[PDB]
Amino acid sequence: DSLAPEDGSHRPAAEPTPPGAQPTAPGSLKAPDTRNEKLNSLEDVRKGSENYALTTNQGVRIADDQNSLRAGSRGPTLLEDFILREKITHFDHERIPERIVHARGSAAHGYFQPYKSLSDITKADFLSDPNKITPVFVRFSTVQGGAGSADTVRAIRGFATKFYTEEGIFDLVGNNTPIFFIQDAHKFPDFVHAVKPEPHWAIPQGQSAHDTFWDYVSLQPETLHNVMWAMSDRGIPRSYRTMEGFGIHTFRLINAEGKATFVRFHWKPLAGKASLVWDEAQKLTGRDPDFHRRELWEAIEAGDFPEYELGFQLIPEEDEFKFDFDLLDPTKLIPEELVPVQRVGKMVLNRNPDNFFAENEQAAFHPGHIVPGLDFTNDPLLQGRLFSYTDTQISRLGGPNFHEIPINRPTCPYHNFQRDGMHRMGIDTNPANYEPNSINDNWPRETPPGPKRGGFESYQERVEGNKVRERSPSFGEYYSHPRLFWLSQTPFEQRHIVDGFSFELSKVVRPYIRERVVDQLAHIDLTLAQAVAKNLGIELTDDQLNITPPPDVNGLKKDPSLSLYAIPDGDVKGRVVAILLNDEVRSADLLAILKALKAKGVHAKLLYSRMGEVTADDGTVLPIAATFAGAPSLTVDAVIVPCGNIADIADNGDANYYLMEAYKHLKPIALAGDARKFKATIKIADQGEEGIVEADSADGSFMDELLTLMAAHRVWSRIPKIDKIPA
Amino acid sequence: DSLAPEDGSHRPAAEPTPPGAQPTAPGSLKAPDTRNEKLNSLEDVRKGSENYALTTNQGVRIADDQNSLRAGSRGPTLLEDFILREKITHFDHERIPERIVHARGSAAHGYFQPYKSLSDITKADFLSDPNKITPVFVRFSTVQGGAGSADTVRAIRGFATKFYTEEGIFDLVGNNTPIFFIQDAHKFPDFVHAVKPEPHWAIPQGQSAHDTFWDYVSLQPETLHNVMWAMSDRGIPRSYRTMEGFGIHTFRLINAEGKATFVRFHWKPLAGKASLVWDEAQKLTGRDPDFHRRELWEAIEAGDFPEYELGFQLIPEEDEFKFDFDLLDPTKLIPEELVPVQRVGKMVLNRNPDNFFAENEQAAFHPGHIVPGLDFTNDPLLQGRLFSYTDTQISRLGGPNFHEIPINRPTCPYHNFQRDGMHRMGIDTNPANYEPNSINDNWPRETPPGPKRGGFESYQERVEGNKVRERSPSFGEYYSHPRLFWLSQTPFEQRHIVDGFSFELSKVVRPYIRERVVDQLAHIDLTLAQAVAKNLGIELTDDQLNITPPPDVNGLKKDPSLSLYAIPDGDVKGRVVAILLNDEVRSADLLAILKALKAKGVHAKLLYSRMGEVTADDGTVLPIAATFAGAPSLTVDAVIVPCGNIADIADNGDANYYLMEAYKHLKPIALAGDARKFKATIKIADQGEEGIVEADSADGSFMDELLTLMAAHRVWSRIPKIDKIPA
Ligand code: HEM
Ligand code: HEM
Repeated sequence: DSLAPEDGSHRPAAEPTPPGAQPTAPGSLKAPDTRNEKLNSLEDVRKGSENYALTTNQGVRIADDQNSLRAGSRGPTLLEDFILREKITHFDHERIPERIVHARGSAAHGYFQPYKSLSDITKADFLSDPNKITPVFVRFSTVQGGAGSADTVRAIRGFATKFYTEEGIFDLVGNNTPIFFIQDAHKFPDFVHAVKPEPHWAIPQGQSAHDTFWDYVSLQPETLHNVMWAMSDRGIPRSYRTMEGFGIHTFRLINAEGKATFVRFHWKPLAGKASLVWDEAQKLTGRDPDFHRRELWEAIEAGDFPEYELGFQLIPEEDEFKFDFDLLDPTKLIPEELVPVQRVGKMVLNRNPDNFFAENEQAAFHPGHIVPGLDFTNDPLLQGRLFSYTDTQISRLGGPNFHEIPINRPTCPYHNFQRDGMHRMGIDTNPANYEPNSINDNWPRETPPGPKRGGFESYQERVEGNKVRERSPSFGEYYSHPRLFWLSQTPFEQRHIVDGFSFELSKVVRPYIRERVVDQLAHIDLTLAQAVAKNLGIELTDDQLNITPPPDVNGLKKDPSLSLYAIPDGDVKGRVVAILLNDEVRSADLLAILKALKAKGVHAKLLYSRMGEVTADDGTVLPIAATFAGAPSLTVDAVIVPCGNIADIADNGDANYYLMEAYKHLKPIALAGDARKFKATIKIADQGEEGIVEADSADGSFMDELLTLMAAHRVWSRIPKIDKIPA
Repeated sequence: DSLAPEDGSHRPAAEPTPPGAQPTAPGSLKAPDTRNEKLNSLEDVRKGSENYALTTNQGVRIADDQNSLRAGSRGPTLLEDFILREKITHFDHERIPERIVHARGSAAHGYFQPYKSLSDITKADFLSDPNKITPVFVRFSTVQGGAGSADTVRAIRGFATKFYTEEGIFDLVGNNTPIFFIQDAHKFPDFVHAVKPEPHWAIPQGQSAHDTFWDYVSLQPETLHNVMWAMSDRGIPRSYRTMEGFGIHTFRLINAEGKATFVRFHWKPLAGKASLVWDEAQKLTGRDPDFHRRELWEAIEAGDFPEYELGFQLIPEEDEFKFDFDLLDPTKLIPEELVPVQRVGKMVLNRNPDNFFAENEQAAFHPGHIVPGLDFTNDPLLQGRLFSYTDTQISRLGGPNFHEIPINRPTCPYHNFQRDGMHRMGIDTNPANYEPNSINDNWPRETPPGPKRGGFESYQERVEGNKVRERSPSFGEYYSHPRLFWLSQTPFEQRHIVDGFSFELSKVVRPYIRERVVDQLAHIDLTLAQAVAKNLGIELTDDQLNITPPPDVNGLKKDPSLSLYAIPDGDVKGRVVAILLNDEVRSADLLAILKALKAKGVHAKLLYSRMGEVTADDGTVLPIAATFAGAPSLTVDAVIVPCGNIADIADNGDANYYLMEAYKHLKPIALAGDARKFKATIKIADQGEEGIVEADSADGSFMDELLTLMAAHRVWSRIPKIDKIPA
């Protein structure tokens, strides 16, 4: 019609902009100049809209898209309206089956680059040269919930990366914890069914806080290690950018000389590790179920590209049996204290998709999609995975041609004798559809293995034993890893774990299941067990109190790399601050606050009791981002309150409650001049308290003190103080 | 191994039990004796489990379900493991496409029966005899969210009823507001795209509080009427039990003489009308996303069967053109003050399904599934709905044999000449698959229309007009119904409509969209318009302040049946109270509480700061349902604090906050003896305040106050008092 505003305000700028500054938009409109090979190769399917006639799928233009065709303007709809029928028909068939697991996820385009050639240890083309850039598509996710469940639930997160190499797609389909729950793939449906919503009533969505999960866990002690990790703050990450990623399984690197090295893949978050606290995460699933998704998208639109360092734990073939645990057991981790992570490369995510359904929804990642230079191992969990991803995608994606769906296509050439199938796009001209053939001179042809561009040959591992359905006795050890994890945690981390098991176990209706988990915890650590028992009104028996603790892991009593916070890796860029306005802000405070934040790449959100504008003491007009209720403290990392007419919000329940929720969830809080009248709301001494920045104005050290607090993430020392506080 | 507790406490008692008294279960195990003809007919596919051997789907017994088959215990998985491949295959193919709209839904079985024969106005066999029961299957849903989205979001609610009649399936597919947002089916996809997650980033889930929704609404004022209902407390019902249901369109009733009568369908909730408040509801999507689901399932397990009265608005054919709105326009309601709802029958939902997926997820409802005695009209929304339910179902349910899926099958005879199709169950023995045929003597045969048991014949409506794509000029009025709704609401209802609009519009990033919506509100009612503008920081212009209000609706200045609360309809049975224990409960207080609660059918949930048990003063051991934080005030209708050792909880942060939250959400609170010391936490009154029950002990009087309050649902008079509270 010509419905946009004449000021062109309906359209976000094609330049990096801070979160909330502009309406968010499709990747290619938001950042047209951010390219990569894969992004360029999708131009054949991108479709514009501006200046084009509205049409049917057959290209016939539509005159009236507001009405069905009827016999009289008040008459019956006619079957002949083919415009209405194609339109409703496409609408009626929009949905596809969501992923069996990892239905909820958020994705983005990016690129990867190795620091140096790894040719000595792997002939994988994407790792052979530091100037070799490989496009990537990454999808982060939760395990249990459907596609419409919440982001900040407690859960293990999925971390899958599609590498569009020159010698094939390589998918690294990992999680954000270094182990999995089960050992053998045959039990996946059992474990997954136990964690998913119970079969009679489909409750609860996106949560393990229910009977079947803990029932399973309590009868399968192999699960404890990963359960420890999910029960910790690892299970509620601050963002997909602030968690670690792992392949979990031991795989093989094969070099040109044919030598196999055992490898465990890792991703290190260059923004560091940071997690929410439980009450915040649970509230955030309600106030904004799309928090991670939104944050990922906005970090990319703001230029805060999520960056990760690919790392490798490398173990020589000769050291296979040198640990107390089996290298092929997925419920066991390789302590970095024993086997360090070697820095391999950097992955940068710098552009959102155009259409979520087309790119994110249909992305198909598979762990068996490896390339020459990599190989598998006999890890029994991995072994079954190679069966499952290929299988599930014939029904999710409607057929065997899911590789022709734009996001999934190789950027490298692909030729073979495979034909037909639903949705076939490629029109093969080869006179032959079989080999060996003479009619096309046998093309395309097999290709011998070699140092570069050769065919895929599996490493000749010796295989020996009888056909058996048997767990390896080396896998029958379930408690030392959980114990190692436990002892590597800070005290406040240990308390949060205790609190996760406690909350969780309290949602289990059948008491005996709770007791059974407590007994299992007593096999790991008595202090953990007791603390959780106590929260559940359970007493340990004299026998539980004497269970002998599991042995150290290869002599290790703790590995600080297992903690989120024991070793400071804080990084403020991309974090966000809430600024609580009033109707006459000391503009001097605001300029100081704002400039200091921007200097460190920390965003702000101007908040108030209504939308619109307020005018500072000097006449500066301040645009309001959202209300105290509309953009709660759960969505920010810190809260700053500038002086002015504090009496304007001093008695505002929402303004006060904002501070209480923020204080409760250990976020740094800064009160300027009269804003200190809010000290009484959170019971802050006259003298002060670590974690609360206060001054007569937002000058001098005020923002630096506040920014040092943001660097340590949360004010852990405040925990005991929050114990009470009614919020 | 891994067996049941010795004490049989793993399995629920098969009798009515209050919410949380026992683990919930499949309905046929929870209520084996609850039967109806449809329930019974599902018996061919019910599958037990106890005492049976674990097998593949081919019936082969499985010996070891813990392991894959491998060449040695540390070896690779073999391809010949068929047990493992069927098991994982089934698992990989579990998911089917969710419903395009209404993916989130909760269902149950029950029965329907007319109060009296309606044979004078319809020949429909299910309404012809008061002692003729019709088995039903009902599903309640939200519109926008995915199948894993949250229940208590702001949304219209779907209310679909599947009637298994002796003359065919009749599905009455309605919503909880008497109108829909749009006029013509052609605009369905446009509207549902505008409300669903935005296409580039697939945000936000289950919410209309985003730019596309308000943009669409601002450009199409026909939506305003249903938008009014959505922003009022009708958009957040307290349960599926406490909402109304409506078929929206005008359909027809055809009697045996052939007289057509215009009919609008209604359901009256016999538990009364009641809704949450926004903050409660939004917070509840985080604390318990499956709250309506759970509540329905528990009410049914408890014997608090959801009951609805089917009612009819009847308009003689000669009154078609007598209102000042077109009867065929679905953005218009028929005010009860003009055409009264006639009581027709009662529907009781008395049993949950066995398997959610099989029964709820595959259920297929269609507004075109009518039977003889009913018929359509030219409503242009309805007309397009006839095309779509049928079409979507072929992909959603994988083929044209969706009527053979157990929950969807008719209980009456079905015989025709349609053959084949994917997953065909029915093995047809008829020699003929066409008619007319001589080889089977033309069976099955056509049956003439007639008063009872006759074939379907459409009412012979006269059709006169040109083939046009045109909106009837009479559907061109968009403001007087919205105003009628506005003016018929209580003051606190009006405020909640204002706040809903203010909250939602504050989440619209592009400010001109806010503005255009406010301008549309100014066409409806200037008081309303200014209340929203004020909250958005917007100033109406002179022009806007001079928009003439729309006319009354046939002289109606207000209609009290449009409001949830003007006419009191309180019913406390099936509600639930939180009882905050301390560690030395005064058993006499508790005794009295429970007794009074029991006499009115109100359930209790005993809460404490830890799980397990507390012992009252007389040695009674009180098992704890959940902790203060574990089951927040959001989940209960009122709070009772008995005396005893109040010092145990007086300083508990979660206990104080429990009360503050409940207070803020206008729920009745009862404090006894030393519990009255919590009056300071909810910082108000000392002589007391309407809505806070208090006494030296919980007596008969004390409980009568509380039950009276609960019978009014919320403490509306406390509204002015909650916005200073920091909660
Ligand atoms: C170390 C253990 C595992 C890890 C780290 C893992 C990781 C993941 C991730 C990250 C995704 C989501 C991919 C996306 O974003 O599209 C996924 C999906 C999936 N996983 Fe795994 N998984 C593991 C074990 C298994 C096992 C044992 C099986 C079954 C044998 C399995 C079957 C599946 C299937 C069927 C999907 C859906 C994939 C699709 O539809 O494309 N996973 N897994
Ligand atoms: C007054 C207007 C409408 C009402 C009251 C309404 C109501 C409903 C309800 C309650 C459901 C959920 C059924 C269930 O629980 O399985 C549903 C589903 C659906 N609706 Fe409507 N709807 C309306 C308008 C429309 C229109 C105009 C269309 C398309 C022209 C449409 C297309 C659909 C589809 C495709 C489904 C999914 C059914 C399935 O997958 O089985 N609806 N509708």
